[PDB]
Amino acid sequence: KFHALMQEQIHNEFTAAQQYVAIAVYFDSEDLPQLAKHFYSQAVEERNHAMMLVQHLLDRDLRVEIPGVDTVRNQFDRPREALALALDQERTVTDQVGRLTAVARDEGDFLGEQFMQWFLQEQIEEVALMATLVRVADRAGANLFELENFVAREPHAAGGRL
Amino acid sequence: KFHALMQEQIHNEFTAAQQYVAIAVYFDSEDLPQLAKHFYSQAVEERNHAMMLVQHLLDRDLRVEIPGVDTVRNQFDRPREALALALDQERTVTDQVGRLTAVARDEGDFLGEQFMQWFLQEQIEEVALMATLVRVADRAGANLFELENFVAREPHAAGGRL
Amino acid sequence: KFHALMQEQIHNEFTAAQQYVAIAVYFDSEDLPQLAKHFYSQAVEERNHAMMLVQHLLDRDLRVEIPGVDTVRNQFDRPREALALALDQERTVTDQVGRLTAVARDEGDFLGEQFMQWFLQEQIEEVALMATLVRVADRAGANLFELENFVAREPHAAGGRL
Amino acid sequence: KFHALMQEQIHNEFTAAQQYVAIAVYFDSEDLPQLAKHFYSQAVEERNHAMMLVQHLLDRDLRVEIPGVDTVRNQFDRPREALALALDQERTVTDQVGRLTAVARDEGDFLGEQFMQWFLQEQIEEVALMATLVRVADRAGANLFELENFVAREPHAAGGRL
Amino acid sequence: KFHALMQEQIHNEFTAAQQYVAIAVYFDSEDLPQLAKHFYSQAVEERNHAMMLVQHLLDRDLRVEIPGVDTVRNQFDRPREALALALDQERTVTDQVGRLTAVARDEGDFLGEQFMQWFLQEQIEEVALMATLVRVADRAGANLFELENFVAREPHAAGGRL
Amino acid sequence: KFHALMQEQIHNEFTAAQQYVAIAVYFDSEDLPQLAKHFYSQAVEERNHAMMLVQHLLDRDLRVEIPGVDTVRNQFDRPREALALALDQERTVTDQVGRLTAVARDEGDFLGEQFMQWFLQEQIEEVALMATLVRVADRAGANLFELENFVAREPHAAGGRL
Repeated sequence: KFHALMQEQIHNEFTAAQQYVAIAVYFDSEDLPQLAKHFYSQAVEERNHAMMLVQHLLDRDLRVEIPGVDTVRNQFDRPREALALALDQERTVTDQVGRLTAVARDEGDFLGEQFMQWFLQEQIEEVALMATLVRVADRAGANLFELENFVAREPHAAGGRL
Repeated sequence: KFHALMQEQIHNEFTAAQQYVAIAVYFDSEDLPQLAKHFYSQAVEERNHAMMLVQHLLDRDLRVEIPGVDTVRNQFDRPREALALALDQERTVTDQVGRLTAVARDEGDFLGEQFMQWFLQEQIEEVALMATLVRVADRAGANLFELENFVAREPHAAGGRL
Repeated sequence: KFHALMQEQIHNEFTAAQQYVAIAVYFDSEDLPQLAKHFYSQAVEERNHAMMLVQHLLDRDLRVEIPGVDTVRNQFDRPREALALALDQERTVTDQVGRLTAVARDEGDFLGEQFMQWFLQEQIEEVALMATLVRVADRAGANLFELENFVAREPHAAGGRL
Repeated sequence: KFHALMQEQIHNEFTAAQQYVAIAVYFDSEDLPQLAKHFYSQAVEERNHAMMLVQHLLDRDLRVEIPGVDTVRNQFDRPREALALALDQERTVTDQVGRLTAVARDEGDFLGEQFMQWFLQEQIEEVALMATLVRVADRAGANLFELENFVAREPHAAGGRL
Repeated sequence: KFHALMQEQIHNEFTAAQQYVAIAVYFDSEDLPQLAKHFYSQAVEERNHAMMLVQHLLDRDLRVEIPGVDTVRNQFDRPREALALALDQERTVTDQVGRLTAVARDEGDFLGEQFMQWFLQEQIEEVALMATLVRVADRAGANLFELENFVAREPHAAGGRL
Repeated sequence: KFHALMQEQIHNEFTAAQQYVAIAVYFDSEDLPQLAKHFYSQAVEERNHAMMLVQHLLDRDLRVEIPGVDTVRNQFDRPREALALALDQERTVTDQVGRLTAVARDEGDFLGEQFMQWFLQEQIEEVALMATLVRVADRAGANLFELENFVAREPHAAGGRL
């Protein structure tokens, strides 16, 4: 039952990651190379997370499946609104991850519970950063050059990390 | 109109790549580390291909979209059957790529035509290899150890290559 | 009371470790150098675990005792059966470790609870590996050479690590 | 509400840290360079802990405040009595940290819960050492030279460490 | 009597230093990493000053005490107002230091008088800098990016420096 | 028949080694790091000896078994009494080893006789040292600091040494 929720999380993460590529590609086309570079990177790290969940099920000889990925959002009024979706998403992932921890606790699946511990910390950091990008984006008017300057200056995964 | 077909190919490639992860994870769970390591790699290179198509539309200031990904196959009777799907898939991708070339030629889109040239050559090699893995898999009975030994011994993409 | 269960675990781990030596020496006599080398190593790492528990009680100025060790199994019908005992044992250790975590949680011993967290993760990996050795051993008939090739290719502790 | 208790802990830790400086300065004046050097260091590491708490609230975009610091003890009958206060203090900090863990658990604040995990382990070690200094101090009569010989021989922080 | 005033200065300096941390943490939460980094550093150097005074009393075998620290200001309307408090504070510290020099002169405490000489020079520089940060902050509108770029581009102490 | 006595010696040595861990852990808890460090090491070297015996039977294709280990002593009135047990133990091991040599001589087992030769020499040295630690321990009153200063200043094994 925590197993079923973990599978679903693999799906969520693959989706989340795809959404990042979409966001990265959006920035790339808006000639925001720095933001783009970052979210290209961000998408890869999210893929890593997925593969870490895959790996956990593998290690526990539980059934695992590589899911499809939902359509993701490709059109944005402006860079800030994209950064917003990214923060909003990371906040959601944090919820999902919290819930997994809860379920594992309830089922007294101690292995699952500790395995989620790292993810919780990672989420604190991902949210912290998306939040910062949004604030700084707000501070920079349609002066995206400022946003771009700012970005420029400031468990085992199945397959490897990349 | 070649533009539309190129978008659809971005979707195909992201799908194809996902299917590789599925195959990789399958091998990984069957304790076939060498096969698995390879297809994990294979899936990343396919992702690269997708991103190369993304990059092409970017460079031409044509609309581009990061698609969702179809469900992919996760269960196989045996390693050979998975290798089969991979060959079968790469053959299909070759078709799609040929068809893109044809459409570009027909529309006299000389930029699109030349951009596809590299992909044609890549497909020759990808198919050549999947084909080899299938033959060798056939030669090795249920003696997968032999298959494993064998594997062990023998354009700008948006984001970068991995 | 979690203290009592921790002492007992020190005993279990020393025992587990001894059983590995036994398994290692069995392989060694069967002219399975690779398997043997690994389980000699495996036994040392288990000893390390014991000493990590010793160290925890030391750091908490709680009474600790170096136990004796129960007789362990020395005769096996065949390599596979040995690897089996090893998996079976690591599964048991995981139980013990989970139960410790539970007891500490119940007693609201927050120090004990966190200290166990590492051990949970380690067990996920030890089990994952013994399981893999068993599957591969199954795949290899009485063709132990294949088993051997495969193995060849693929908290603070009191007194330190080894 | 765990947030409130966390703020209060930042205050506690700054206080604790200051008390160490006091202890270090005491030793310094007693011409106990080794003990002094150590507690100067100890005070810095405590400051680090405070800044790690500051950093956690920062990362979670929760309100954080740099508190004042209570008067700390400056006069001691003799080195042993200072070392005593230090052990007694570290034991108290351990309580506070446990309590935080408890509250986070109760409120099901999974992020706070995991973030506290490191601090629990650190406290095991700080207490272990203060306890050792007291025992050895006891063993050394007013023969402080022996105490001195002994000492000589044997999460992100807002700002950095030092 | 200069001794009494020196003790009080130890208190002032510890307080001043704490106020810097507050200012640093404020900037940090406003996503002004450069300003923050600098004032984190600034707070450490102020701590150093305190410890230098501690050391002076130590060297003269005069009674010294590690004081508590007053509450410091944590909320600011905007970065400029914080920089203001910082300048204002350093000017005050300069007064205190001057007054110490005066008292020592009056008491004909030649040792205290010379020991203060270094602190006078340091204050000239600290004030010079806080003043510069304020002017530049004025010049930069709510364009804090400019303030940030600017900062980015442009005796013995008890325990040691840090 | 010398073969039976050799097996029993493997048991003795594993026991002896465990007893050293006990002694090491005792010292560790008494805050005698140097003594502890040494006997941790000493226990490993004893384990080595056991494994050297295992190796001899392995090399001679004689049946060998990894034994359990008897309870060992964990409580001591004071450091000297522990050092005593250690000397007393090594003297006992020397007897056992002599007796093995004798039996091999009687049975005219020339291979066993020579293999024992090294162990005789090693015992001369182990006893020589335990004896020295006892004398020095006697010389040092309850002044253990002196004991500690002193310690600080002054065949194939199945699986390898440590």
